Amino acid sequence: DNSYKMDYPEMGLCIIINNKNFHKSTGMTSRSGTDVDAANLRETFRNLKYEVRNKNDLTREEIVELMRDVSKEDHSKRSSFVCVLLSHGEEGIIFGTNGPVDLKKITNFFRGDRCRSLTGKPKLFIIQACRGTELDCGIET
Amino acid sequence: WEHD
Amino acid sequence: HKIPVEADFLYAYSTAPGYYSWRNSKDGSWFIQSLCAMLKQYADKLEFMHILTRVNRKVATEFESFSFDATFHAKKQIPCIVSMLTKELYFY
Repeated sequence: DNSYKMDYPEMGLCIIINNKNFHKSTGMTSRSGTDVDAANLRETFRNLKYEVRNKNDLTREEIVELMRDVSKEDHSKRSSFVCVLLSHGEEGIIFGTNGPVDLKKITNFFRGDRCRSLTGKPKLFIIQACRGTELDCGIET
Repeated sequence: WEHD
Repeated sequence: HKIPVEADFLYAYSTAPGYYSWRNSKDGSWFIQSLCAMLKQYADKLEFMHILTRVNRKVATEFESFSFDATFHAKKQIPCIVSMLTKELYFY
C-alpha cells in the first residue's frame, strides 16, 4: 500500500505543451532549444510506456481548452497522468504564445473531484519556465 | 546562454 | 473515508521560486536534459522522488551560466520538487 498501482492496462497520457514562438506584442524572446527538450521528453516517456501527445505554440485559450478536454477524458484504464510545460513564465504562471495563464487554473481541472477517473492516481506536472527574475550567484565548495 |  | 482534492499531485519545477530558469541554445534546458537523463538511467530501480533528487544534484552541480553580460554570467540553478503525493512512485 506504499506504492501507487501502476499495473493498469495503460500507464497514462503525457501531454507536452511546447511553446517557442511568442506574439510580438508580448515581448518574449523565442525559446531556442525547447525543440530538443520536447523531442528528448517524447522518447524518454515513450520508453516509460506513456501515450505521448505533443502540442506546439499554444495560446492562453488553446492551453486551457486542451487541459479541459484531457481532464474530461476517461482515465479509468490509465495508471497516471503527466503534463510537461515548456515556456516562459512567472511565479505560478505559465505563458501561452499570446498571454499568461495561472498554473492553478490548469491543475484545477485534474483535482480529485473534477476528474474522478484520476482520483487516487499520481498527477505529475513537470514545469520548465521562469518563476521570477532573481539570479543565483552561487557559492564555492 | 538564455533564460526563461 | 475520503481524500483531499489537492492530494496525489506532484510538481517538478525547473527552478526555485522567484528565480530564473536557464536554457542552452543547442542542448536544451538544464532541467529537462538532466531529468531525461536521470529517468533513462534510474527509472528501473529508483523511486521517482529519489530520481528527482539526482536531477537536483546534476543541475545544481554540473551547470553554470555563461554570458557576455556580467549580469547573467556565472549563475546557478536548483530545481524545486513540490510533492503532495501519498505513496511512492515507480515506473514499472
